[PDB]
Amino acid sequence: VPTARGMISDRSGRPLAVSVPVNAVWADPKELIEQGGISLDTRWKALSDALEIPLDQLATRINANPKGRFVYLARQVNPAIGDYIRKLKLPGIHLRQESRRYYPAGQVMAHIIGVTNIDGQGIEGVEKSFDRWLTGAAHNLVLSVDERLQALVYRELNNAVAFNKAESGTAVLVDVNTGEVLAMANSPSYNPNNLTAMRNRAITDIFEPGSTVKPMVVMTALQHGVVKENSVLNTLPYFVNGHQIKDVARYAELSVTGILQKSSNVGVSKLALAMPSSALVDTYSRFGFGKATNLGLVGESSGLYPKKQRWSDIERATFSFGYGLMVTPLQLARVYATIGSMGVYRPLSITRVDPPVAGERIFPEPLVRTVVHMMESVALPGGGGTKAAIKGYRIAIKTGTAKKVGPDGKYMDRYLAYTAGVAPASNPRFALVVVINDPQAGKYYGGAVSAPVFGAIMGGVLRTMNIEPDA
Ligand SMILES: *C(=O)[C@@H](NC(=O)[C@@H](C(=O)O)c1ccccc1)[C@@H]1N[C@@H](C(=O)O)C(C)(C)S1
Repeated sequence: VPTARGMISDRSGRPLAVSVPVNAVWADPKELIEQGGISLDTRWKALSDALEIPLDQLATRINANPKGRFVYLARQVNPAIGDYIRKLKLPGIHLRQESRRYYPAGQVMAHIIGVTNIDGQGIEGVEKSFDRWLTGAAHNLVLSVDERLQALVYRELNNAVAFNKAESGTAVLVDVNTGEVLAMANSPSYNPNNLTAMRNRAITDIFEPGSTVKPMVVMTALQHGVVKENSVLNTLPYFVNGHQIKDVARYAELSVTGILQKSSNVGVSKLALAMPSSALVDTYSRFGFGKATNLGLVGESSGLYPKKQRWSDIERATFSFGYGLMVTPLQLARVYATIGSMGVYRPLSITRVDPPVAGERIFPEPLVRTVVHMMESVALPGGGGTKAAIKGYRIAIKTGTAKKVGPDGKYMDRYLAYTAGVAPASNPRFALVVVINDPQAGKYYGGAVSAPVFGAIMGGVLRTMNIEPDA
């Protein structure tokens, strides 16, 4: 007896979850199979044709849960069809009027909203997370998400995940000033409306962040007076505990700007090791690695973050290019939302907030702005994320290509294609993260696979949200 629930809408009042009164068709599979099941009787073919579901499909549906007391055949059917199925007098076949939890945004919001079980209780996402609030007593819900921006985000992600024959992808878009989650999409998705991964990868996948950490390494080293903006480091291959740190793009020297521009592993390893192990552990913590995101969603992880007090020199180095910790995509979005605010760590929410929103200062504004300005180099010529460049706007991004660690702690030649960043870089409004998990179609670098998807998404965002261009 599934009854009407409160309405879930986006930040502007666009419906995403609506309770609609319908006549639905269900089978009592136990009662159906005892009463002779799907026999040679011609009324069964009359049902199939009327439901537009061939017999094989219909037999499968009922044989799945043989002693079950409920399986949907149609969530929705017009009186005409519903009256004709009733008049067939098929034992185990039932019409009943109910409320259909209908999702007008479909597979696009699926992971955020979730679905309900047969009885009508939320079992995933917001639908579960706010189930009591919604059920009646019964309350409408106004999410922080924007349907136009979720549509743009998901469409660019889904496409790119298909083109690159990737295991999955996730894109998170965060308001720099409010901490609101404007978009949160995953590919692959599912259709929550039909009879037919369902976990929100953005809060459940925990990944090694890889080279996306490097903007925080540069920040720490500046504060610790280890280097100055215009400093130049020897970036030649060298040894750390008998392991070789070498760069992909071979460069003899590199400025601090150059280290983020070229993505220098040697560069950031030398910055880490000119400081105590605790420094990068404090800054990543300050930026919210190893900390709950607190959105109340089911399976929401805080990842794995080191609390060891005695690091090896190779561990310190690998931590400077994002190995030794596991973070959710949402956790990474908040890092870039904090970079974007120029060092103001704000809490996340999936519900519309009344601005302003208080934040905690973790780095001094001009320190962060200098490093944001350095990050403009990555999408400018000479940089590794030029493919993310947006016409008429300045952007502060960092690419990443993380080696994927296996069940047994050992690294595979399978990759997480990363692009994270902030825009416009004059006055950031939007933090965006894009991770493609295990691209298998040829190119695998973040700069080659995720950079372009970042560009496409951030472009539409800036234009949808009517943001004054930047150069
Ligand atoms: C950060 O992600 C860096 N990548 C690596 O450390 C490196 C590795 O983990 O062994 C690597 C992975 C894949 C191919 C080559 C090397 C640096 N930044 C990356 C990026 O921004 O795309 C690279 C690949 C340029 S190196």
